[PDB]
Amino acid sequence: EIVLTQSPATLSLSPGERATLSCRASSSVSYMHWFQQKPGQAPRLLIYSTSNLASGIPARFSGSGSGTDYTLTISSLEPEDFAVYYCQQRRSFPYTFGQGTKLEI
Amino acid sequence: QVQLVQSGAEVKKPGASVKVSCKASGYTFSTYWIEWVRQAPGQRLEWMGEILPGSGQTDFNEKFQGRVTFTADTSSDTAYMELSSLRSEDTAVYYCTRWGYYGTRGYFNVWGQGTLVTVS
Amino acid sequence: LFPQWHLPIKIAAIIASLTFLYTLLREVIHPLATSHQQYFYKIPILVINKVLPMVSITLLALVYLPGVIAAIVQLHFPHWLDKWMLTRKQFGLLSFFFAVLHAIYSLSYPMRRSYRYKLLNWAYQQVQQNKEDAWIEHDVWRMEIYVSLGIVGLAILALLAVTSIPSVSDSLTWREFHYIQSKLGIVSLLLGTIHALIFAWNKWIDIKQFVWYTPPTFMIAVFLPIVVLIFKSILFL
Amino acid sequence: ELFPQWHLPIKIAAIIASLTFLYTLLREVIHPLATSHQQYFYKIPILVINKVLPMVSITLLALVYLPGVIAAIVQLHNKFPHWLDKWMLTRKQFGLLSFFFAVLHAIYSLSYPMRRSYRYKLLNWAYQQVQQNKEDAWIEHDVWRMEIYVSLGIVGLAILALLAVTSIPSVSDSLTWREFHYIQSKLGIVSLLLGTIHALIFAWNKWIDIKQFVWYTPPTFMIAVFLPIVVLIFKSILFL
Amino acid sequence: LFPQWHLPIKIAAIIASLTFLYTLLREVIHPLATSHQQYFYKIPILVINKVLPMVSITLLALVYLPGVIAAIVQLFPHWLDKWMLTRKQFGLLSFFFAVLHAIYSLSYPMRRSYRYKLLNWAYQQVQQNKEDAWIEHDVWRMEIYVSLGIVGLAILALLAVTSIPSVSDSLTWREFHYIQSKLGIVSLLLGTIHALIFAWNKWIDIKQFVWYTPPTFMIAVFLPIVVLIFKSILFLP
Ligand SMILES: CCCCCCCC/C=C/CCCCCCCC(=O)O[C@H](COC(=O)CCCCCCCCCCCCCCC)COP(=O)([O-])OCC[N+](C)(C)C
Ligand SMILES: CCCCCCCC/C=C\CCCCCCCC(=O)O[C@H](COC(=O)CCCCCCCCCCCCCCC)COP(=O)([O-])OCC[N+](C)(C)C
Ligand SMILES: CCCCCCCC/C=C\CCCCCCCC(=O)O[C@H](COC(=O)CCCCCCCCCCCCCCC)COP(=O)([O-])OCC[N+](C)(C)C
Ligand code: HEM
Ligand code: HEM
Ligand code: HEM
Repeated sequence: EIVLTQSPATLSLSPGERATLSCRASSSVSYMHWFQQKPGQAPRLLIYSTSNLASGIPARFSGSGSGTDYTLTISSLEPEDFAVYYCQQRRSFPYTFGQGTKLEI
Repeated sequence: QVQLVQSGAEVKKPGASVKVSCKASGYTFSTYWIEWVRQAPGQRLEWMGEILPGSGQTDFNEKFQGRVTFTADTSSDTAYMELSSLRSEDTAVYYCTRWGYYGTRGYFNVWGQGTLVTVS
Repeated sequence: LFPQWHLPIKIAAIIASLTFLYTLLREVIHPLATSHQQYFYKIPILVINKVLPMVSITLLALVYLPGVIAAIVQLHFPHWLDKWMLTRKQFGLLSFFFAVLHAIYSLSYPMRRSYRYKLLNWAYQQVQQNKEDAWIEHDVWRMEIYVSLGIVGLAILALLAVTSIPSVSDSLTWREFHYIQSKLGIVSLLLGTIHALIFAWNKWIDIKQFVWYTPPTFMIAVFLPIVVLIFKSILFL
Repeated sequence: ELFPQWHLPIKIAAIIASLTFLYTLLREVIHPLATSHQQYFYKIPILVINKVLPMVSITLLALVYLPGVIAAIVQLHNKFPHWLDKWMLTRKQFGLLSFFFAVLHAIYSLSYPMRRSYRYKLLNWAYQQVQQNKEDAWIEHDVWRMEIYVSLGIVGLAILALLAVTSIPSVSDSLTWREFHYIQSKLGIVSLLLGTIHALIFAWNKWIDIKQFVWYTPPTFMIAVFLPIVVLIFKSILFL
Repeated sequence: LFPQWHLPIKIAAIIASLTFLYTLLREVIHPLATSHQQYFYKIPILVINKVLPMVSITLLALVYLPGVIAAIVQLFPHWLDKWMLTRKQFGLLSFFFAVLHAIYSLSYPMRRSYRYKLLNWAYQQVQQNKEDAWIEHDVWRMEIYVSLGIVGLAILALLAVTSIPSVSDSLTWREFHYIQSKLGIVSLLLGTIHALIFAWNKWIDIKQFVWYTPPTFMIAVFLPIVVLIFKSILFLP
């Protein structure tokens, strides 16, 4: 199977700066999907195809990358974006998820 | 409005078996795939399996091949997952998930509320 | 009149019709009885393309079947044996005709509208489930292995049929004629049998092939040629 | 000096081809360019050419059997002149040319899905279907039509191939008169009927369409089957 | 026996083996050695179909080569005569291989590897939000060389039909010479033009050399071009 690794373990980042998350893969993957999860709730789809925002998602979030280097960028950190973020690939038969990246204050 | 409803929390003992249900309302239940995913405390999400209701086509994970099974009832619009030989590491939360696409709008993904299974 | 063509043609009828009513019993009537589905558009081409290959390969086996019997009885002649042995040319010509028809029918599959509609439906279904790769491994090998074998067998049959023109056949010393008529025909029969065997990849162990109690047609088609080839191999070695 | 008996059949066919070419080029290339300017110049090598071979083949096939129909009528209803004799003698060449053009037409028709235009059109159709949230593209009557006329054309080509194989001089000088007459007459009439039915079935519902008249001119399939229908009708009338 | 069918078969076998080894080295081993990719499914069809056209066109060019040499030296040794007495066999083998190449080429859109690629392309086009996928020069190329190849095959078929012994006895010397010379030269010209048109813009491409070796279509059209050029020079000095 394909193993997905997220570089930053945690981000004790100021409430208002920019955030950069990375989801490095280990094999050729065309597209990458980004989800977010808050405690007590199921994961919520955030970005699909690395460049498309889901319906109702604000314009703060953005995505980029190709090959095996995928990046999620947050422009402004309002007091609502403190959660866990996951990355998923849908090329290989076993759809592997990421390990998560907690973001704190 | 598409929705998926699952059963309640379950507590078991090692060596027993567990059954979980997911009922989908809002579309044609016998056309689109349903995926079963598992999340354990302090661990990454784990993709268990996939089923196509209304026909015989079921995809398994290599690790779970031989313990878990998926069944479908079209009349009641329900999908059941049965797991056997429960161990101490099988306590988790199980979700039933479905993807979809809409023209000029994009992709959407729907998850269940999650069923908690514990063993002691 | 054609007095010498009276017997083989009759046989070509009995093999044909009995196949037709068989296929119609497994691809049309059965889906209608259980899980009601029309499936009435397969008769013009799909059903017909399951009758031509069976008649072509059954008549080819009957050419070399008296040959094995003649050797056995000599080690261990009636009128029926001579009547059988005087129709091998007609049997081979009919086999070549039906093989050409089967090849022409098979070559025209992708140009129909049903294939286009199925392709569009498959693309829509694949887009609606977020699956990037639909590629598979063993099916490509399966379908790329036996097409070439069938083409080579058809080429060998065509060469051996070209050899049978009366003007051409008087320029040989009967040794080249015997070689071409025997060895090339045996090789063509073996190639056709192998092509048919490779066509059925893993359906041999499948249980859904038996609709009610009937076996599929590819099991019946390759019964006699296997026996003929086994007997020829025993006699040669 | 070279091929004296093949001069007339080749002189008649070529003209027909010309009379078809400038026709098709006038209906599928010049007209779309004149109104709603669109350059369909890539259809000349294959699409335009494939509308010329079947017409020539079927016309030669009809011309093979017209002289016999004329002769029977002139015998019944009230010696023959020179033109009738030439028509009675050129039949073999007419039939051989018809078979050659039929084989060429079949070979051209068998290779439509190979070209890249089909792939591009399929991709565009799939994208348009996806963007409009349409689930089923199935149509029944068009599939029925396709299957029927494809099968009929294949059977007709097989019959023509058999009747052309039976014309080798070494093969020909091995059969009695009755068998040769049977093969040359009955199989040929059956092949002509099968080709006419194939052409008729190809046009499913375009007979009642008004768009088919591009300016004032009838489509090609109307002219393609005018003579075979007359020949078959006269043969049926003399049969009864 | 076939005492007159030995040298053409030996030459065809040598050419086929060399072409097969060359194509297998170029199209399979190199992608495996660097940037490891399997690509082992191309052997049965995609590799075999790169050998038959080269054998068919090389034997056709060898039919008219002795005629050019005889005119040059005139303006016969043993080698020239033994070359001149094998032209009919060379032409028959060339026709056989041309028909085989056409039949393999006609069955590309039927295999499953085409369907999977089509589905993947459709999914990718949907994902990239690309509305139009039309390209003009590729379509023009495809139409042109397909039509030219079909016409050349038809001319070869007529020329080979003319070779039946019972048919060649009803034609005088002038007609036989005309058919055997002019139509054959026209067919060779059509085949080489087909091969030239097939390579649209790969003549000025650098990645066509796997290590240092030119592609197949460059080698395949060397002898026919020389033969046609010398015929043109000998026609108008
Ligand atoms: C379009 C679909 C249909 C195609 C049709 C094809 C079928 C072609 C024909 C098939 C055989 C049909 C025989 C019909 C019998 C009438 C003839 C006859 O009586 O004489 C026959 C001889 O003559 C022959 O049999 C020679 C066979 C010629 C075949 C051409 C090979 C070219 C390969 C094409 C490449 C195809 C590539 C295709 C790739 C896709 C019988 O002999 P006889 O003279 O009577 O005297 C003997 C006396 N006895 C012993 C009989 C008593
Ligand atoms: C798709 C498009 C389809 C178009 C079809 C077009 C159909 C074409 C129509 C008809 C084909 C007719 C071919 C007749 C040529 C034979 C002439 C002859 O008598 O030579 C004989 C050769 O003896 C032999 O038997 C050798 C066999 C020759 C066959 C090779 C070419 C056949 C093509 C196969 C088709 C491939 C099918 C592949 C199917 C997968 C004589 O022996 P020789 O000693 O060598 O010569 C000197 C002897 N004499 C005469 C001087 C005394
Ligand atoms: C789809 C796959 C299936 C296809 C199956 C194909 C297999 C077909 C099987 C066999 C091929 C048919 C062979 C027919 C033999 C010709 C008859 C004959 O003897 O002519 C002679 C002259 O000879 C000639 O003039 C040259 C022959 C030109 C005829 C062209 C017909 C098409 C040829 C290729 C067909 C395919 C085209 C391929 C195109 C790609 C007659 O001349 P004549 O003196 O005026 O008449 C009196 C003759 N005597 C009595 C005096 C002796
Ligand atoms: C160019 C030549 C040929 C091609 C392209 C070809 C292709 C095919 C195809 C596509 C099928 C699948 C049929 C289906 O799915 O219903 C098939 C099956 C078959 N073929 Fe052919 N074939 C060729 C020649 C031959 C020859 C020469 C023979 C025998 C001598 C033969 C015997 C068979 C048989 C027995 C089957 C089994 C079909 C069944 O049992 O349903 N084929 N071939
Ligand atoms: C394997 C054999 C054959 C095949 C696969 C075949 C297939 C086709 C196809 C695809 C078309 C549509 C042409 C287009 O859309 O431009 C067509 C039309 C036609 N065919 Fe056939 N055909 C075969 C044999 C024949 C024969 C033997 C004849 C006549 C003797 C014939 C006569 C016609 C005619 C007259 C048309 C209509 C021409 C027009 O509309 O301008 N076909 N056929
Ligand atoms: C109906 C007849 C024919 C068709 C449909 C046809 C089709 C094709 C196709 C599809 C290719 C591409 C090969 C590839 O992509 O690997 C090709 C190439 C080629 N063809 Fe044909 N062809 C026909 C007849 C002929 C004839 C009669 C000749 C020569 C006498 C010929 C000589 C060649 C050559 C030399 C190539 C170059 C292939 C290479 O260099 O790899 N073809 N043709």
